Amino acid sequence: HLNSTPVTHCLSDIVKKEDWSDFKFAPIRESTVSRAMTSRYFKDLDKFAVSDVIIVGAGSSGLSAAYVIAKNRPDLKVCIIESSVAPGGGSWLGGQLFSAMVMRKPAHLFLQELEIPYEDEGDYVVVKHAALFISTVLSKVLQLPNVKLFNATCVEDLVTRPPTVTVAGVVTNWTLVTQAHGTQCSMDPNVIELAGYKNDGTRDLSQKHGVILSTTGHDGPFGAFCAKRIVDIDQNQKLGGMKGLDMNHAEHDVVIHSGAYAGVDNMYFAGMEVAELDGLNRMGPTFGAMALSGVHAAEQILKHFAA
Amino acid sequence: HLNSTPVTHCLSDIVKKEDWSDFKFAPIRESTVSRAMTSRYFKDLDKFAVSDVIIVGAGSSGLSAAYVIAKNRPDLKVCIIESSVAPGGGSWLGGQLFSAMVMRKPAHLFLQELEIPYEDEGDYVVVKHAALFISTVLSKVLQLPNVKLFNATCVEDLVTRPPTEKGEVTVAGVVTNWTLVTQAHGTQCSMDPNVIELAGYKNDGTRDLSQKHGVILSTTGHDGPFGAFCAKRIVDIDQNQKLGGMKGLDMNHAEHDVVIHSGAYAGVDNMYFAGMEVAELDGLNRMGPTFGAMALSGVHAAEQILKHFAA
Amino acid sequence: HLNSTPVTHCLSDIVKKEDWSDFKFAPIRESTVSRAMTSRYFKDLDKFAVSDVIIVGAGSSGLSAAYVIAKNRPDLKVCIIESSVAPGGGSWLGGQLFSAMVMRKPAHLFLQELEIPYEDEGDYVVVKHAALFISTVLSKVLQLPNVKLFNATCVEDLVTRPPTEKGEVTVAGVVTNWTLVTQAHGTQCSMDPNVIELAGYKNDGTRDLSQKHGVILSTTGHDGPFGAFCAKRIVDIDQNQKLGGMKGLDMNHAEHDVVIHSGAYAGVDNMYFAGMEVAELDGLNRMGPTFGAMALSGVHAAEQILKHFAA
Amino acid sequence: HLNSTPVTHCLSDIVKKEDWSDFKFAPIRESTVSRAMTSRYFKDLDKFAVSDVIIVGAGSSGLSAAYVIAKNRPDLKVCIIESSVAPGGGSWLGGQLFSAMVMRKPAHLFLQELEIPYEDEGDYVVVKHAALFISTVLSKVLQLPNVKLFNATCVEDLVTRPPTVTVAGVVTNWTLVTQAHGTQCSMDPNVIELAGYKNDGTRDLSQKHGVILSTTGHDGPFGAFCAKRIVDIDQNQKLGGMKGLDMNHAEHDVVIHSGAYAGVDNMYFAGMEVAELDGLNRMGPTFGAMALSGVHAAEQILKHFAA
Repeated sequence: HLNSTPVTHCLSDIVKKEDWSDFKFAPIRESTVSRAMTSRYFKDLDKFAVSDVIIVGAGSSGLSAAYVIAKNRPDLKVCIIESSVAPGGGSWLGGQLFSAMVMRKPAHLFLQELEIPYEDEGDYVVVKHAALFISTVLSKVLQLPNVKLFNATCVEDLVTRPPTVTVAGVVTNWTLVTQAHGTQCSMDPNVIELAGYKNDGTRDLSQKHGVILSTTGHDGPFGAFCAKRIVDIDQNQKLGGMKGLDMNHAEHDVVIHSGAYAGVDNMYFAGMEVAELDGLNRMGPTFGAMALSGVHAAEQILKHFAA
Repeated sequence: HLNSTPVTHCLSDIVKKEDWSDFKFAPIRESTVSRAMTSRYFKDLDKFAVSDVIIVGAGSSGLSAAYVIAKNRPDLKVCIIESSVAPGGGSWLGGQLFSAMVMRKPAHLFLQELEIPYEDEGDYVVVKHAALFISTVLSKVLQLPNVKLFNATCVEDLVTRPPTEKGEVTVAGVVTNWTLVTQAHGTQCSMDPNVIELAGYKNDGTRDLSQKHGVILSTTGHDGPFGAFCAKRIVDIDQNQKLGGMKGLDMNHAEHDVVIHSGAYAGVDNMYFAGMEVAELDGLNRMGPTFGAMALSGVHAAEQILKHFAA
Repeated sequence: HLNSTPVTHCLSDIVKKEDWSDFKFAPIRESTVSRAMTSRYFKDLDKFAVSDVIIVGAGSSGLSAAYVIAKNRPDLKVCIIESSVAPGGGSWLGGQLFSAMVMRKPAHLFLQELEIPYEDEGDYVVVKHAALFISTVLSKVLQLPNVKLFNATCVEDLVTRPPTEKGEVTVAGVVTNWTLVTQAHGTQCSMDPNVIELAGYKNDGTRDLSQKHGVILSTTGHDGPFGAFCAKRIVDIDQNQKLGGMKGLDMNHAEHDVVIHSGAYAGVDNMYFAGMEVAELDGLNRMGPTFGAMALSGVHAAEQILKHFAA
Repeated sequence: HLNSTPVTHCLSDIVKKEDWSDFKFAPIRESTVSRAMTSRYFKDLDKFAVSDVIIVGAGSSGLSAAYVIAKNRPDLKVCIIESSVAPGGGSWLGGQLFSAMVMRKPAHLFLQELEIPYEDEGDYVVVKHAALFISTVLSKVLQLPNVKLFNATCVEDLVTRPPTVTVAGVVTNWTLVTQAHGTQCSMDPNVIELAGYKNDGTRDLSQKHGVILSTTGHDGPFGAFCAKRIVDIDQNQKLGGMKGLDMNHAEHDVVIHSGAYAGVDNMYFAGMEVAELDGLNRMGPTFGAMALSGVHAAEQILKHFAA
């Protein structure tokens, strides 16, 4: 008998009729709803048109890095650009459409920080659904005051300045526009700029320069975007190409190699995009390196802004 | 001067080299990882092959109902089947790809329960990103001990028993497959489905009156590749029942009617509906980019389901 | 000897080097450009969230009506919603990809008003390219102070209120999205729509009798990915109203009947139609590659709308 | 009360019944309409089968150049070939499906010439809809006596003569034919020839040679067509490839580099096609360089024909 406790919910003391006939919403006008949404979105577009940190790709590595950066420095404008409608990338499932998420120690310390429960198996731990990890990190990241998630939005190119570096921003559009198609062309893009420039477009050496962190995963549909674009622009930079699966070497190397990119200033990488760029092994259905590679890139970025 | 505070993270005291050269994972072999995942998934398939509550569609209405049911009764096996890889349905955005989520009072009381922050505007409140609502409910629902999310899995039919107790259609489970299989035009066919059964039957397949019968709650919305799935399937089988068909947009009438009409379906026993699927079934107005009725319609269906299991 | 005249252009007196090496733009930063565009677009979305006239479809009939309405009443908020990136509909060509545009008299009087040149052939006149007609009307309409063109945006439903004043369907606005979203099979769903409201309602959503009610004019043609949109949606909601269905081609009867039948729709209040959508709704003949009825049907609808707003 | 002025339109004094029952068209026969259209189209195909200026692509740069050329020299046969049904290219919208069109000074002088209204913001001006710019230029260009717009028509190749140059015309088809597909093949093309040749196909050195201006935008679906084709034919000519976004450098360089192409005689370029050919930066949602690069190419072409 547990079936004898009371049925309780948020309206239990206000809705008294069995048929809910005494339920009512406060009244509304359709234009009030429209203006409430549009006003807030334009405020976001105005505020983040110059950003301190631009993160490309809201998968496990990008969101892990966003958490660490924003928690440490709540004053910094952190702009997260995600091409899909749903954020989270490949972290809604384990392998072969199965659920469980394996993370090798010491990645369990990140789970403890986020208060995510797990089963301890000795050298590794298991979160009972990959979806529990990614939804928890999302809930926490999005609550922060200067974080913005621009979902359904795709990076199409980089904003640059002349040689020796730099990146100076990203070129953006609705994903469905970029993926179009048969429709009348053109449909021009928008731009988001990094902190550090004057109104005449030149560098202000007195101001701390913004950074880009690319975490778009390995090569594919929208995959390894910033790695390929840097390699395309620069003749002496070549794409390593992701190698075969080897869990010991892949997870180690992805964590170690994450962070600042050597050939371009103010440019950072984490997650499987690093494996494409640097020619590292893949790891398949294990997730500790994705979280911890985000942690490593976040440390390097935070040190840049500390001065 | 926030820039003077320490750079700290979960590995700050164990990783001491600037270049992270002293970082190390514990060792592993590939088969250990495979077996860790497969063993747990087939334990889920075994355990939930008979379920107490089957929820079809993990959108705002379905997940809101899952929260209320599971929190109230942690003993019941609650099986959530979602066709997409990412759960959440239409709740990752507001309208026209914009972000803010408007909820009319008294839906703010549900946000207070979930500890979701909002801006109070008088007769309504605003959550700063729709994604904050849906990820918060997901995080809380999935932590519960007898809840399972079968994502990338679709419902393609109902399991039934013969007419009346009372009504034409009598529900006893759902017919399932990987979503990509159901959508697979047109490789070698067939690829047969699997089945998940409701509580209440003997090993010979007949009703066991000493057990409380399980229930289905369908929350598949009004549209998409599927959408209004269980509404259309009941209407198809039962020749004396037709789809009302969703009408034009009218927020005052839509939100009221969707909340009130949610719950038990008359004509089929042990069958419940919430969210925009109710508007398709009962011929109600739509509401567009406002979300209070989705959450509160899930709450109403959950109340009726919880009362079924109380006695 | 035209080849002896001077080569002159807008920069002839300021750019003096043969190689243009002394040419210079004023300096700029990328965020200045972004903010200049976004600030203006959200001002449009705020201002037109309540509109006096909503015109659905920017083809020859819709733009002709827009011209007459806005020129007569420059105070009214006229909101033009067009699904394609380029406005103009079927008026960029004549028939079979050929160019010339034939207009039967007295449609030449509309061309005279717009100062569009033509060849007089007696009972009809010819504009040398259909593209000259449509680009001229566009240039003039868009200059007007309270006209807004929302291109790349589609209407996917009607905003309604409950039956009779009098008739089954009562219009109060339109439901909108980016065209590419509405057509998006089959990414994560939902992606919710937005709404644009007609003048005449209080903040509690009820009719305000002290204000003139806004109107919708649908001019979406007979075909295409959408097409005859509002005709089909009214017919779908109202079970006692059916589509006439467009008949065979007959120029004498089609052009006459389309002009006369344009204007207020009986059965729905504050709802108007023009162009080939009228032929679908009322079961009229088609006319093919002749354009006088498209322009003049817009003029007739505009007269009826202007009379509504006069008192 | 503005609602008290009269309701007036072009038929107000001729249509007297409230129900429009006294409205009538002059009568017609279906074959009269058909013959009116076909006769005029064949006259165009006959007249422009030899042309003085062939402009490929009716976007902002191509139409701006057409305006300047035709206004200065109304005697020259200017043949505009556009693959889409609607001309205008990417100039129906600003960026990210938004409307406003930003043009940096001194591009405002071109707007003044065309009588297009704008908001002055100091170093730049704003046209309230990109659609107002492009429809105004279209209306004015099309009224000119020796200009022809062949829309729904695609350039598939160049007509050439043997090495040292030249281009001698273009190879054309309906766009839907070129894009086909599964249908029976072949469907052969047509040709449009440049002024300057004799009836035996050889150069007439006494006559002024026609020119091609290619303005097909940057690489894509139908993008950068003539740039790629020249590079394909010539082994020692390579495609620069468009670089990252940088508004200061892109707009300057696109204007300066527009005009005559160095490796081929009687060949000219403007707009974003120049950025692909010469490896220049892109500029995104700003439009001054498109108009003014058209102006520069027009100056060079007009000087060729002045003799």
